Amino acid sequence: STLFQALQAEKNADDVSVHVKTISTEDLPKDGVLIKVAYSGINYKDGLAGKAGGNIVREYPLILGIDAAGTVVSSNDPRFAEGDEVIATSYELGVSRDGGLSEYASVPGDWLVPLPQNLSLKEAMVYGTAGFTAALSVHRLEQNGLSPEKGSVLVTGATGGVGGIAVSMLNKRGYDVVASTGNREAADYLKQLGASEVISREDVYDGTLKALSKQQWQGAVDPVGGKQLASLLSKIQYGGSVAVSGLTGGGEVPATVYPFILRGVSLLGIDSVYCPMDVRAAVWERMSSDLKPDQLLTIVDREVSLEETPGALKDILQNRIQGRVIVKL
Amino acid sequence: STLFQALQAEKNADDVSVHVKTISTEDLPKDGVLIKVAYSGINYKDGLAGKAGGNIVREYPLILGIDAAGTVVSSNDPRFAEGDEVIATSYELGVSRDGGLSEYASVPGDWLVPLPQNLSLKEAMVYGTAGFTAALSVHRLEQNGLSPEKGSVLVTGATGGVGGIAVSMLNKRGYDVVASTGNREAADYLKQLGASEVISREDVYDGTLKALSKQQWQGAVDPVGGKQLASLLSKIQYGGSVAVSGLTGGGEVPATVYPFILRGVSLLGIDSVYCPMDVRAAVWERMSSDLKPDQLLTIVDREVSLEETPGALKDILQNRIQGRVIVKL
Amino acid sequence: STLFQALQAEKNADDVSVHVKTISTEDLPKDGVLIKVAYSGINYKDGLAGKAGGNIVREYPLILGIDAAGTVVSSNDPRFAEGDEVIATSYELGVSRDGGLSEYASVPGDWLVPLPQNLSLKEAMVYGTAGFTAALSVHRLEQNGLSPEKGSVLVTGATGGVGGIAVSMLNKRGYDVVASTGNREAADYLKQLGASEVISREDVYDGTLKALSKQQWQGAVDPVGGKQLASLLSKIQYGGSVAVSGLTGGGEVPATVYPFILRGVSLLGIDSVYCPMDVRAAVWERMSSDLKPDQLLTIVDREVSLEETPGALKDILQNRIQGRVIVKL
Amino acid sequence: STLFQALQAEKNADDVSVHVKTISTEDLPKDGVLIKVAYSGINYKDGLAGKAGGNIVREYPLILGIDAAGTVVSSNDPRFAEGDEVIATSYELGVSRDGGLSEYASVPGDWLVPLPQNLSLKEAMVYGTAGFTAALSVHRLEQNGLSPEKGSVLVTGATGGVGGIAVSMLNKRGYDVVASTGNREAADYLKQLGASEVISREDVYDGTLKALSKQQWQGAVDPVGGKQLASLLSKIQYGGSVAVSGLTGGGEVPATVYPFILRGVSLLGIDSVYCPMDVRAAVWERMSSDLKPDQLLTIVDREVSLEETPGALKDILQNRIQGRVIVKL
Amino acid sequence: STLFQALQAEKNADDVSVHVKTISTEDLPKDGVLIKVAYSGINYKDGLAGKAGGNIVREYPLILGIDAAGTVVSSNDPRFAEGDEVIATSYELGVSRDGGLSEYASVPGDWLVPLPQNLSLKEAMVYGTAGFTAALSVHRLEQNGLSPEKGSVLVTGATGGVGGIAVSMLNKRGYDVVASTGNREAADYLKQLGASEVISREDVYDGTLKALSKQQWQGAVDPVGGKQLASLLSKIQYGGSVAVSGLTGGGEVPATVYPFILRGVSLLGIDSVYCPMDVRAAVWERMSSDLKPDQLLTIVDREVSLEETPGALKDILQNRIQGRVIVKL
Amino acid sequence: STLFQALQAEKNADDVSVHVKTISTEDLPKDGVLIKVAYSGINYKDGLAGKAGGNIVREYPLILGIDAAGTVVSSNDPRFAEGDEVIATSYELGVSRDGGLSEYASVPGDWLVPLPQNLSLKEAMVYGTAGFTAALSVHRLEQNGLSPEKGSVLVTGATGGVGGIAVSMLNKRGYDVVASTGNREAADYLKQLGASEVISREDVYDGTLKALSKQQWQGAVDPVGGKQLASLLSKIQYGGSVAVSGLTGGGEVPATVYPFILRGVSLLGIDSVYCPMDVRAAVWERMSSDLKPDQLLTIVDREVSLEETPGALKDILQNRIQGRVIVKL
Repeated sequence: STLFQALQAEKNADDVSVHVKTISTEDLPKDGVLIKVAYSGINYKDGLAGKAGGNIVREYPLILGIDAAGTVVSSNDPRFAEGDEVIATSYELGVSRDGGLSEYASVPGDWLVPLPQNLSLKEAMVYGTAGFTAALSVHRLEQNGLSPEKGSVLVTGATGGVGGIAVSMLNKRGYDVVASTGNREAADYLKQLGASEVISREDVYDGTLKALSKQQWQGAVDPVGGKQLASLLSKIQYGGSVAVSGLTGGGEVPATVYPFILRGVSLLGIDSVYCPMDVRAAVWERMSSDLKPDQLLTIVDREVSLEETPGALKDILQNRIQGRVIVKL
Repeated sequence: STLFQALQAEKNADDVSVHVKTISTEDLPKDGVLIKVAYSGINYKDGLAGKAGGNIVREYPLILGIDAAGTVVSSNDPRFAEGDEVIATSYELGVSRDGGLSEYASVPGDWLVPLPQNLSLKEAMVYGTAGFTAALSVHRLEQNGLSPEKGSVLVTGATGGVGGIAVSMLNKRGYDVVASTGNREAADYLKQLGASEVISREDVYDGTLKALSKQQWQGAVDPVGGKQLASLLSKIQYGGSVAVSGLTGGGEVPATVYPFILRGVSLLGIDSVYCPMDVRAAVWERMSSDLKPDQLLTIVDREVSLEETPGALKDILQNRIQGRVIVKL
Repeated sequence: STLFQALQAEKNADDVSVHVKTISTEDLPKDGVLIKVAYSGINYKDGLAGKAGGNIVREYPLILGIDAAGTVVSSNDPRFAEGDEVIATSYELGVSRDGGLSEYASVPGDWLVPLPQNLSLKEAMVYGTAGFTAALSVHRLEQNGLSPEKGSVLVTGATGGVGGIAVSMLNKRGYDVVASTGNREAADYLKQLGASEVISREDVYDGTLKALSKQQWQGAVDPVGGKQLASLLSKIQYGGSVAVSGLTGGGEVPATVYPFILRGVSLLGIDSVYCPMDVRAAVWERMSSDLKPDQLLTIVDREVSLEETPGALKDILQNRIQGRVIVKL
Repeated sequence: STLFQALQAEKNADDVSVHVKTISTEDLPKDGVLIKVAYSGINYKDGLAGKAGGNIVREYPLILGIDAAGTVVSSNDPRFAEGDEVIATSYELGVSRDGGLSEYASVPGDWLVPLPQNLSLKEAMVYGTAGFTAALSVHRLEQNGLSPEKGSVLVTGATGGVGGIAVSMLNKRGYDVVASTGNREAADYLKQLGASEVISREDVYDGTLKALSKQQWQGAVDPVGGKQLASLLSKIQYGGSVAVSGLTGGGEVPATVYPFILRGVSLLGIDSVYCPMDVRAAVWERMSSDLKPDQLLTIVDREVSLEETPGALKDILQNRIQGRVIVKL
Repeated sequence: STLFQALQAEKNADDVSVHVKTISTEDLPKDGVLIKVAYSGINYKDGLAGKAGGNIVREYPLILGIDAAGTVVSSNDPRFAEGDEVIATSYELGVSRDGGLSEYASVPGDWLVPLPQNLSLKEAMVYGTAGFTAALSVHRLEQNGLSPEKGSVLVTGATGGVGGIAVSMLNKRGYDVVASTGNREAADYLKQLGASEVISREDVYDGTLKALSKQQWQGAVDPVGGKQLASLLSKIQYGGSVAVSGLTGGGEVPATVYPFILRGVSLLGIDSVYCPMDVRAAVWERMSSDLKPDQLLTIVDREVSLEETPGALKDILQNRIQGRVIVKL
Repeated sequence: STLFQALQAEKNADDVSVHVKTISTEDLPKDGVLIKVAYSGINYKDGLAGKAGGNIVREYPLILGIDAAGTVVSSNDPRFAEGDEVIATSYELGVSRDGGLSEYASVPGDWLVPLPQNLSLKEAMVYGTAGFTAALSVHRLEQNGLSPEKGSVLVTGATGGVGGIAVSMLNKRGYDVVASTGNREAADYLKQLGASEVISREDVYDGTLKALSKQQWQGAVDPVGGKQLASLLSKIQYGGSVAVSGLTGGGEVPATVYPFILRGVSLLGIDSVYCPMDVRAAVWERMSSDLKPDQLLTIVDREVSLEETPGALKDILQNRIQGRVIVKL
């Protein structure tokens, strides 16, 4: 039916390759809605998909992806019509099914999110999965008591994907943001995203940890897990909460029971991969209103092309990239 | 200005009093609202307030408490009138200031909750902090997605104060409850409190640990923290949550980030001590309707009586109480 | 088109007499929707409309009424349809426009309420205005914070039209109701309406009058008004409310500012004559559910024919009816 | 420790003094949160707590106050955290327990409200009791129908603490505000604050009482009380409301039942002292959005230090203040 | 009392004439509230009223209208006070009872809506009945799904009154509007109103009709309904709706059933004549905020005077009007 | 893996066959969630999918289906765990994708709905699609004004799955239901399902056609609309609503615009195939509460088994099936 470029990862023995192959429309999962991808996605999980030892993908070959945002061309699904702008993120995409890093994508109607009126196709990808994860985290924390005045809100691993955006959204909602990173010299760019304060990894965790510490924060959007979350928990304000998104040193969390039962703190698991659609559609409205930051264009490091995509996959992973990479198809 | 039987704790030497003395109204702290207690409990926290330095009471002649319900006799407080029935619970009662359990108590107006309409004073102290802790637990899990079709809800430490009632409230709300205990024998009592099933402590955790296990429960009310809690977070279904309220079974929780960030589960700290007035009111309101189980009295391991107090302040501390013990006066 | 009987009020020099004549539907008002009236409406305001010096009817041949319920026979306005069961009450009915002591009445569609599903036509007029007044007072009191548990509710002139139903509506709701009247045999009649205790007119005013008194109530449904309002206002609990409605008891009310400003009580005027259609229908709804008292028919003193109506229009007024007289057309 | 400068009132047998005395932390009651006061406040109630036989201060050396905004500085209340910004108002402050006309105070935790995000500490006190009372008035009126289109709203006592502010709140929401005052001269000022029309005292009450006058406001905010409020009551549109809060120009209100029963009007009591935490905190949120007037600094008569306060508590009384008097620490 | 001007329609033996007559307030229906009309309104249903065989006005005397907005001059009706601004529209006005084209109208207090705060009288009548019909139409779409992301919205008959206001309002909500009218270059005016796109009659419907077409829209506001409308229903996104309010394109609609049962589209009937006060007032609120377009006054063709009203009543009736003609008085 | 029985449509030659078969697990679509099916019906759509030129199934060797209520036997998708009861209906099941006339099915997760707490797998299926479709018809009517009280409500085709059910359900909500059929001598079946009046099709249409008819209903659930719906549309009360859904009756609906623009009635299309998971889950919630009629199983004509299944497939079509037919598995 029509030929185009895609970014296809594949295994020869023990080893993951990744190159822009040229592919026909008839080859795609037939059974989704046919999308022409406007924009992009380069995400940490895509990098892992692209590399042996990543533990994301299980049979190759597979077109890489996880995030895409384009226009419906061809529907068999009455819910969607030609011309509709949609976002196709999460679920199986980019993991066990053809993904977004490609002109054209077939994805199930039941994962399409109708593009919010006040985000363009490219703003939707400046956001992507990180970004959704961030917005998701402020939504969960908000339904557990968070409000801009119960005190100051902590973003760990700011600077990374999720953290960088959460900094900005919190800041558009009017919370006081404290961002922590290991990289000095990131202070300026975190402030421009909205942080009114910048602290170190070490200001959040040092020598191990106790059950309860002086109250410092109220809540945290937390993309980094491990011993450091354990710590932070004990510095969270009464009734406060924490939203976890990542591992980044520490699958283990040696936590106590104390911040929980004495200070009423909650820890909210956040997974964007299977979030159900209604909540998904609601978080996206938000990301285009309530939570749409004034920078935003500032969180983009580079807009690269489908061609230039193997190299940018090698660059997150080797974290040589501040902010976000969108791909323009 | 009469005289009455409070229960008082003294540090004589270093081994801690617990004796049914006799006190003056003028000795009550003259800044409260005087209430004539009809009833009380008998909560674990009350047991430790009574032991050999159990890390609750730090100043030293003290009337034990935390739970009381009775009638205003005298208020300097525009907001309560003589004759009002009230509940007085939490906050400093029975920890840094004189407590329930003592016909006569002088509680600030701020901590008082009017007795809701469908609950008698006996019902109120049959619930106690134990039943307000379990109620706030359900209240809390409900704000995080909890719902009875979602799948069964585990109540851990069932039998105890908090678990015993949690099983009831769960069952009243129509969920399928799954109760754990340390003893065989329980079972019929748990089945008739509302359990639709009884499993042992080892079926929750003996296995010791594992990042993710098979999904078994929509969520849990867990009054028994410890390793046991770290194990159950791994058996919670997707977007499920767990409400920790107590410490039985250990301070430490060795958790992994992985049910949080891959399964979207949440873990919610439940503290009944400083919960805000509105939510306290709201939770009593539910406790008298919504969560009011038809058993109710079933949770009573007979009523006791002031003089009779040392006795139970003793059992508690060695779970030889099955459910709860109120105090008439 | 038809003849029918109505109870009409005639004046000449200056007596005003009230006889059942025979009208035709052709000399009903032609603008309104035509309605076969089923039941009643004997009210104290009709007694007044009936009598020189009543100061109710402005101008004089006029069919007495104010309340009516029946079935739309012939509508020239889309909103109502031959068959529809509907209530007609207040506004101009029975005051400056032909009312419903008549079988047939021509009312504007703007003023009919559809008959609630769980309330028959007889029940609607068993309530009437005196009912709708009482339900409104409850509705206005609850918007100002009233709730079954903030302390007892007083109903003055219980036995009256309004205090009767009000006593039963509050009790249907759960509130502890305390009723006051002038007569000493009414105790049981009033228990039997739902009163929890019964008190003299003097138990509320005797004492004549202090700025602030011992708090006793929470709030009141008051159809009596007068100096006794001024006293009742000062026995209201913190933030309680009172609903006014009548003056059977005086018009001057020597209030002082102290209960309002130091204790946050409020005085709500109930007028049903001009109450907005949206609230009218909300209250009729409550009147057919959550305010519908089990007792209800036990407030009917006597059904009467149109024939016996002059009979009874002299009987309210002569204040010799206990409860409500309903008229079957 | 350290030491700091309070404005303490003392009784010299009958003299009742008030002097800037130096006390120590160690002095302040020992059960609250230690707060460093930043700002002010001079209310009329505070003049009184100064003046002998003013009838407000209980027994009699205490630090005057009633209002304070400032910083939690250490706490044994888990609810608050060194650092947090808070507002301390009402309840016993500055009446039976030390107030905030002083650097340092110890308020209990249950009375503290977290400073809203879009108010500074100084803006908190620019309002004070006066402004909380204004905004609680509006909030209760709006709870009883008031809406900006249902006609003009009167505010009596404009140029006082409460009236002044209320004008500009009422205007901030879009109401058409009619402001009344005792002295000419102030029209310009009242309009800057956002009054649409300025009338005198005699325009409200000159003519002196009648039971129903010609309809003229919809509703009022009323600082003033006595027979004026009686007059003005008979001038309120169908279904409108008046909220009273002061007793300037008399504690007695010679009302009639007739605006209430015939026009459906309500009169609501505003107590600021003990209004519950709930509404208190919802009302301060409104005072930072919704009710935050663009002027707001226009109301500030001057800013004053702790020493010139003694001057100020004598001025507040026998009227001299136009607007509000802010104390800085 | 007074003499004033009014565009009255007379019919003698056979014709329907229409001119400015002098009339006196002693002739205006004696039952409703008296209003000194400030404005308008030229509606199509107005043209039919003042036209031989137009078949609206049943009986001639009458003074034409359907819309007006003005200032209460005197009232017997407690709900209205000499001075209020109000809008008076629909019900029997300009159809079977004296309407709004005059100084002076007498309208039943049950039909006045008070002017919302953000609408001047002029603006209320720029909108008028046809204006109210657009808001009401969107309001009902929005009750059936319609939301801006979900696709673009069509507006037939753009160019008239209803369609042109519909186009603005939808745009101010941020819909993508597709305005469709047959007056060909008119094009840029539809663009001043907020249309994103502009198509013609043939592109809605041409020759023919098919049960389902290619999906194109999502929703339509439809003042033109007829064969053109069966055509449009086959063209609407899954779960869309159309809000019909007019013939124009004629009154038969041969529709299938497939868009309804297969595609879940809905068709909403819009009547602004008898819509309840309730919704009416909610919709005038929207009109005055939410749905209030920036280029309101760009819909005003011309502002005529009562004199030059006869010419304009000809003018609608034949596609001579681009927008609306307002009348000033 | 294991193997099992299922009813399967093949088209050997050109005739379309339908026999019970032995399939294997390994032969189910392998990305769905694996449900062991407990029950199925029986829908018209299921009659057609297994009759040539029936025109539902486009590609044959399908498992027929469309409804299924089952148990997660093990899943690849983290949002379901084994033992979860679930309902699987609509979307592609049994039109495009193997359906529930099988023991065993592999429904994708996105389409599953947890079985509600107060329904049994048997119940879910007593309901199935046509049932869901009645449920959703009520949901939508209720979204458009339908309340018990606004008059009585029709249900055409009162004998099949959808209409039979909508009758029991409407009446469960308190509506005065009118049932219409052309099967005289069924009167009792209906009244027993809850019809309060029964009438012949001829009563609804017959009379051939007219634009505005005497108003008889308020609304109609119409499962059988066509030229009769057009008639019906002319007899709905002001603001009334009709819910479509079906098609015997003809697909052609030659309507007018007049019930729509003069009486403000509405046509709402009902489609159960693609309704969002959202609304769909919440409709299932009603179906087990709000709309769960006492009758229910009174609508099971008979419980059949897989074998008997082909004959049932043949029996719907010629109306020999009065209620609904379930299928044990």
